[PDB]
Amino acid sequence: FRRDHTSDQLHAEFDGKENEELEALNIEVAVAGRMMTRRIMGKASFVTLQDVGGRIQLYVARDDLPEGVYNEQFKKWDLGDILGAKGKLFKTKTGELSIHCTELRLLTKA
Repeated sequence: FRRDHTSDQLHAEFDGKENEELEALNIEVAVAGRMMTRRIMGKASFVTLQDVGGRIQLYVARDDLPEGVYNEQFKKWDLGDILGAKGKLFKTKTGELSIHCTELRLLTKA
């Protein structure tokens, strides 16, 4: 659980599997850091987050647990501080590596 978190092991694993499966094992990753892109349409949006500057994309969604401290919240992140977060790893094109932004511990760095 670290930063657009760990997965050396699932790319080795996740990569191939069926949904059910993808899940069965599922890791909800993210963490910290910061970024710059939003992909809004009012509610549940898609964002692109990283750290130092080499991002991955997330899926800020208010579909099941219809949270906020969202994409906007994301819009809001600054510095001094930083994010702590988790989204699920899920199907971008096949069923791997994109984040599905759901629970964030987004404030501090420190």
